[PDB]
Amino acid sequence: ALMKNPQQDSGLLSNSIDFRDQNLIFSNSGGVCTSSKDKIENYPAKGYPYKRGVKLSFGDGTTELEVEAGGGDDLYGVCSDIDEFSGMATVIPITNNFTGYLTLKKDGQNGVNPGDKLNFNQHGELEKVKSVNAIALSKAHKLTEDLFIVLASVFGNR
Amino acid sequence: MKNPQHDASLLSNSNEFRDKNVEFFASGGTRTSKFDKLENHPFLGYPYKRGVKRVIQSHYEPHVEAGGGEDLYGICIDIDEFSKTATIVPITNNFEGYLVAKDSTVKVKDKLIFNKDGALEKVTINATALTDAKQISNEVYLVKVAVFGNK
Amino acid sequence: YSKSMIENKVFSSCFKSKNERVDAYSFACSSYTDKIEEYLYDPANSFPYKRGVKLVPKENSIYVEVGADTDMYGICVDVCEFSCTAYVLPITNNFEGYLVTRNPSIKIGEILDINNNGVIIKAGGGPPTAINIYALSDSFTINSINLIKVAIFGNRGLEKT
Repeated sequence: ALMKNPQQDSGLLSNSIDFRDQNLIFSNSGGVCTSSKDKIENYPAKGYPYKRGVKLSFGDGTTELEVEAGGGDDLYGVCSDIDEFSGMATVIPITNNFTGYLTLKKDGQNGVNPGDKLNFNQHGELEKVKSVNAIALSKAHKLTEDLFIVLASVFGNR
Repeated sequence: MKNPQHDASLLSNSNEFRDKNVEFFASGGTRTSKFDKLENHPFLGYPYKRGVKRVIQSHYEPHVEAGGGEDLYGICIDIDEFSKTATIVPITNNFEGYLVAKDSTVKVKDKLIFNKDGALEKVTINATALTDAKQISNEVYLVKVAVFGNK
Repeated sequence: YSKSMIENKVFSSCFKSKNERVDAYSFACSSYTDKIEEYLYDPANSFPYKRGVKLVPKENSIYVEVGADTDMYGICVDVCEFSCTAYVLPITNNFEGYLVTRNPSIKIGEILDINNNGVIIKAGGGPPTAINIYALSDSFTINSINLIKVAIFGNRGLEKT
């Protein structure tokens, strides 16, 4: 939900006997297929933009700029990881293509299928279709009653 | 020129470590990544710290010159006068640094477009201003921007 | 067709103009920090070598098929026919190299567009171009396939005419 790692603990030991369908956890940071030549930035985090599209947010001027969940005509990149202790958000610029699991809007999530063009809403959530090239590569997977993630490939601006 | 070589008779006092980087001779970018793509190209004029367009025509290889708009190709972040070559960051690569502004009207949160002379002017969009325009000398205004592409 | 394409009875006959080969190295100017991806391609539908390709997520794997500029994912720079694997440079990266064209008479500096077959054509055909493509050299024919040196740098803000 609001944390990459499960906030509560667990009372069981994992079986660790199977190898199929084990990467659906929310704590799976980073991309699924990553290149060593990827440009990676970091920024102070305002809110929890984890696994969401991020946009530049400014202040009065006394403090440096930071990044917040957003999209549309102000999209700047995609946040793939966050260090909670330092409040720093890992940002992949939109000029660098990305492939990984991203948060999907809980509205018509069933209609999302592989090959469906997607775009970012004002809250950084992927929504079914403008100016950003994103393609769903799987179907929606439910983690929480309101949390849905989908495998997508972002490859620049239209 | 990027580095006007002039001989002096007295040393200039330089001890303060603040307000020391906003200068016309500071090439490169404020933040740079090892995986940033750089290309050197022959140039005409002086497109240093400006948007550059690739001009194609004894026939010679294509060169670059100050420009923008639909013809925008990249940003010139460094220059070599002896070899008459200019290091260029392609438009497909994001950049953060000080560039030439048309005038002092540019302020923070302002969306900027590269004009026909490669200068940043207020409003497709290419960069977002980070600080106010500062007059380095005469009519030379430098603004910190975060180039992200073209809209 | 293929790239390598055969026993010869005799050998084929300056340094200039020796790069005009169908199986030449695609990148005229390469660079480390260029991202290259691997995908599967249809071995009986269209040969994607030196063509603009699009991602088609199939029911068994994500394939790359020749596509137009409107829905282009990148440029296929090399193919391994033994594994039927295509190597793709994403459109987010710059490219300067030789690509397949269908017009045997294209001059230098002209604006170009990729058609539905992943083929370079003149941008004056009518479809609104969405990519910055410029001809760095005149088109040449290898006897028959037409090739041309092009520079591709990102998408175009507003579609042209």
